[PDB]
Amino acid sequence: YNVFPRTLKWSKMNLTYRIVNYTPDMTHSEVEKAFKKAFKVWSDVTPLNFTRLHDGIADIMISFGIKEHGDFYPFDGPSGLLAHAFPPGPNYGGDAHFDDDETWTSSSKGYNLFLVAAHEFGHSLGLDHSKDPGALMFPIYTYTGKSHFMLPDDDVQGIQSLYGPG
Amino acid sequence: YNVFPRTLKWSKMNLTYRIVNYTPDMTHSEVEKAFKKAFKVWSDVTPLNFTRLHDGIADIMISFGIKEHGDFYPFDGPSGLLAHAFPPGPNYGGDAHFDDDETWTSSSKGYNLFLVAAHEFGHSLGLDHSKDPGALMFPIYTYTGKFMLPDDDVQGIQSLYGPGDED
Ligand SMILES: O=C(NCc1ccncc1)c1ccc(Oc2ccc(C#C[C@]3(O)CN4CCC3CC4)cc2)cc1
Ligand SMILES: O=C(NCc1ccncc1)c1ccc(Oc2ccc(C#C[C@]3(O)CN4CCC3CC4)cc2)cc1
Ligand SMILES: [Ca+2]
Ligand SMILES: [Ca+2]
Ligand SMILES: [Ca+2]
Ligand SMILES: [Ca+2]
Ligand code: NA
Ligand code: NA
Ligand code: NA
Ligand SMILES: [Zn+2]
Ligand SMILES: [Zn+2]
Ligand SMILES: [Zn+2]
Ligand SMILES: [Zn+2]
Repeated sequence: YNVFPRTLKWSKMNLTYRIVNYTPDMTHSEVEKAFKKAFKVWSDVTPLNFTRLHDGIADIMISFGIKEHGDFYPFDGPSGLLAHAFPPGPNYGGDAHFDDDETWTSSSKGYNLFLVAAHEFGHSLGLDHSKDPGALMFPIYTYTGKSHFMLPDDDVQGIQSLYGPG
Repeated sequence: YNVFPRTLKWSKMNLTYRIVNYTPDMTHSEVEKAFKKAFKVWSDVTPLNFTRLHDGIADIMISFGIKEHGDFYPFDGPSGLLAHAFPPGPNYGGDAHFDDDETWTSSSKGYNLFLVAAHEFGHSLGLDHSKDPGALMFPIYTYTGKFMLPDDDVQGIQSLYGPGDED
């Protein structure tokens, strides 16, 4: 017999990403900084390293789209679903899509891209939703307004259960 | 926290299904009986339970269609691909599609819906094709009209969901 094998975790520590396209709502620089800081969330507590590619295939392909955008998990216009990401593996595995019918921001007027991205990359790296209301992996958006981010312990313990500390 | 499981499987044992539309070839009652029996192939050897929903959103949406029918697995007319079903997951995951350019039957003629649906629902539950020519998950159609799930499929499905009541 055969089952559909999943990859619990990436079998390599060095991962690439590519920003395929960009939201209208933020400058290229603000989007780049939001994603780089979202990766640093997980690279700071694990041996994972993340490198940006500008062209060609990367492990984590990042894009903005609306409605039906090429994977038959369509977005739903403003609100509701904000973004989704696929667990580790080849092709669509690791990839992260953000609903460009939301308003993305570097601050608070809209959904903070960094926070949402750091959440989605937890999925890309093999975390499902937490039931802990204080977790980054909790499936509800909250914005504290604090200038500094600290990864909650629940997410630290979940990511390290896969990859260990750095 | 929660990690994703090692195999694509359902994280709940109570699943729902919806017959979204029906083939011209058979009565609604014949179709319902075929799918109900096809689900019993798998519930009989696991702790899984299946409940029919008449509308709205079920875990396993079942539909009949031809050619391009809204995914990356378009059908291809008579024979060839007979049906397909997505592995467990949200949205289209679990769903089962049957090519209505085939002739579906409740007998030995054309393709027996019960048999093909029992195969497809293996996929809906997380089994891929088997290499064993004796298996239900073998990707070549064979009619039988006696039903015992072959051992390869039993071991496959129980590796994911356990045996349920060993009865
Ligand atoms: O799409 C989403 N939800 C709706 C949905 C509807 C249907 N299916 C799936 C999801 C969704 C929601 C939220 C998403 O990302 C996020 C999830 C959690 C947070 C958070 C948080 C904090 O509480 C705020 N501080 C203190 C502790 C943590 C971290 C910093 C931020 C974004 C990402 C996606
Ligand atoms: O579409 C199909 N194959 C062609 C194809 C597949 C994938 N990509 C392209 C084409 C296809 C073929 C068969 C399908 O369902 C079936 C697969 C196997 C069987 C069987 C069988 C038996 O030997 C007969 N008895 C005794 C032992 C077992 C179980 C009961 C029945 C239906 C379902 C789909
Ligand atoms: Ca990928
Ligand atoms: Ca949305
Ligand atoms: Ca066909
Ligand atoms: Ca489904
Ligand atoms: Na937008
Ligand atoms: Na399949
Ligand atoms: Na038909
Ligand atoms: Zn998508
Ligand atoms: Zn999420
Ligand atoms: Zn289909
Ligand atoms: Zn098959």
